[PDB]
Amino acid sequence: SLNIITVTLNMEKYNFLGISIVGQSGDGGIYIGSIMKGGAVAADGRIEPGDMLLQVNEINFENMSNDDAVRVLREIVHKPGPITLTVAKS
Ligand SMILES: CS(=O)(=O)Nc1ccc(F)cc1C(=O)O
Repeated sequence: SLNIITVTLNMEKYNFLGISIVGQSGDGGIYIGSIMKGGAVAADGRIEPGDMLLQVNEINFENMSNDDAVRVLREIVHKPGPITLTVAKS
């Protein structure tokens, strides 16, 4: 059942992850609701809608509000450098 992958995106060629996130959390969780064309995530191809977002760049997402998750993602994406996401596959 459990299928967890860690992927690193070098954000050299992209300005945004190109994801929407829904829900919050050992009940519930933060999920990829949608993936947008021209984003780093779509280009990489490994992360899909329905994947649960666990960790971004050693910041844990498992017990975090959706509001705070959006803030953190905006903060991370706006600064230069590779982004490492750990997700649980659907
Ligand atoms: C568009 S952003 O720079 O604010 N980054 C994001 C923030 C929240 C989110 F769910 C996704 C992104 C993104 O880079 O796609």
